[PDB]
Amino acid sequence: QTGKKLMAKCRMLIQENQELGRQLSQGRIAQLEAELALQKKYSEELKSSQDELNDFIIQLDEEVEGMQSTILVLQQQLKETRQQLAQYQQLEHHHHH
Amino acid sequence: DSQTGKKLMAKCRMLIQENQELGRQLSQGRIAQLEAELALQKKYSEELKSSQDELNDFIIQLDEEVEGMQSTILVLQQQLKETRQQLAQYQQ
Repeated sequence: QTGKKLMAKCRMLIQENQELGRQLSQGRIAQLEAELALQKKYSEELKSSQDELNDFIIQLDEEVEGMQSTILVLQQQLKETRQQLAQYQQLEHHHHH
Repeated sequence: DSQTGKKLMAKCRMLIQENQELGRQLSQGRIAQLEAELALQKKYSEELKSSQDELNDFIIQLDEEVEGMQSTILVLQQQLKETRQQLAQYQQ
């Protein structure tokens, strides 16, 4: 009798849809939870490697400044040594008629 | 000689490259993840719809059959009433 068989067919499809929809749902929750853990792990590694780079950038900044001062000090030392050398040469040349 | 600018410069370059390569690879992974999850979501959306349409098909058939059974009960109850009435007249 078709009332009975249609009732059975309906129940069987409802059970399939309901079991399916629970799987889609549990699958989405598991995926979200896995992405969350992985994104948190990444943010820890990001924060740490930025700190390490930022410390080396500070040192590099200090060193670029030191090098610039060294060039400045050397230039002035060279200027003063060159003018003394020149004066001695001018005195010698003059002293040789 | 221990901590020159050249050494620091190389160290900062090396660190920047590792950080950028990491951020890139992980960016690709996030995009691939979203692409796959979008694809699955659209696939299930379709399978869902066709399962729902199948169910609704039989639900409508079942609905008609419940209606037809209710009709049959009504007709049978009426026929039984009329037959018992005629019969009753012969029972005296």
